[PDB]
Amino acid sequence: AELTCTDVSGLTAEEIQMRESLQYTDHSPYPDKTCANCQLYVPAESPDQCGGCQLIKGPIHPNGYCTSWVQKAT
Ligand code: SF4
Repeated sequence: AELTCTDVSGLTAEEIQMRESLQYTDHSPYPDKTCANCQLYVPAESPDQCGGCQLIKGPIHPNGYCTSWVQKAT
């Protein structure tokens, strides 16, 4: 199975609510906007693990997205 980053069981209800507010998804709807090209992403320690985010808590997929995506590209 591919890497999934939707296990929110270590988060508080309020932290989950923020993630939902921002429409976090593992599968970005946009070809050109993913967590991996967002300024707030923190890459994983292995490509076989989820990364993280400075803005929302919990596991974060590099192919994912939320509506607060902050462009890296100059
Ligand atoms: S701010 Fe949103 S798009 Fe950027 S890394 Fe975090 S979850 Fe992904």
